[PDB]
Amino acid sequence: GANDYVPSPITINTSTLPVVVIAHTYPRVIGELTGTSNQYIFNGGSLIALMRGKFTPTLPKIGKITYNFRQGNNTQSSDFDIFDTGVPGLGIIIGMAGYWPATPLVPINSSSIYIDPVAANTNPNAYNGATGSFGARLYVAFVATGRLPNGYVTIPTKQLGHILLESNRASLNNKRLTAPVMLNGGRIQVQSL
Ligand SMILES: C[C@@H]1O[C@H](O)[C@@H](O)[C@H](O)[C@@H]1O
Ligand SMILES: [Cl-]
Ligand SMILES: [Cl-]
Ligand SMILES: [Cl-]
Ligand SMILES: [Cl-]
Ligand SMILES: [Cl-]
Ligand SMILES: [Cl-]
Repeated sequence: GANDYVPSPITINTSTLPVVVIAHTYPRVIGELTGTSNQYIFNGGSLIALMRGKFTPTLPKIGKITYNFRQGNNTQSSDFDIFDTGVPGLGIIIGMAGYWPATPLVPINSSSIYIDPVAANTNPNAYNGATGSFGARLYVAFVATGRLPNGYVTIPTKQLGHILLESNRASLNNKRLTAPVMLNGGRIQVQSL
């Protein structure tokens, strides 16, 4: 059908965090995961649409930290909300972007934000150019929020939040399609020298 768009998750992997080699300074970023992308977070309708994605984080917000991702193309630091993994001492920060690399990494630092097009954060009538899918890039860094013991620690799989699909086509907008944004759990290692 014209509006038969379907959601798919976008996921990033804890297992790509390098060994954390250690400072008693909190908060601090202790490494970046490998960024991921999904071109087809929303896909399937037969009629092209102007679309945008609104991201809402749903983990507890501990506080803020200034950071500049080594990945992405931002040249200055921004404020990021630190979200709780649930594991003591460990939080994460999030950036998201449109699928295509020219679009900017958008720091997640408010209760909800448009990740693409970023213009929609100040223009409520702005959408992506018409096409048959909506995708995104996902970036995550781990944050030490307190003292970390030496050795391995397990991070559970966490749902970081969801993307809501919006459109200027009412029938599509009204479906309120949502896609999960996931942190795949895994093992990290701390080496305290
Ligand atoms: C062609 C489509 O362009 C859109 O802007 C993107 O959101 C989709 O991922 C897809 O690449
Ligand atoms: Cl994915
Ligand atoms: Cl990966
Ligand atoms: Cl893809
Ligand atoms: Cl950044
Ligand atoms: Cl969760
Ligand atoms: Cl309409």
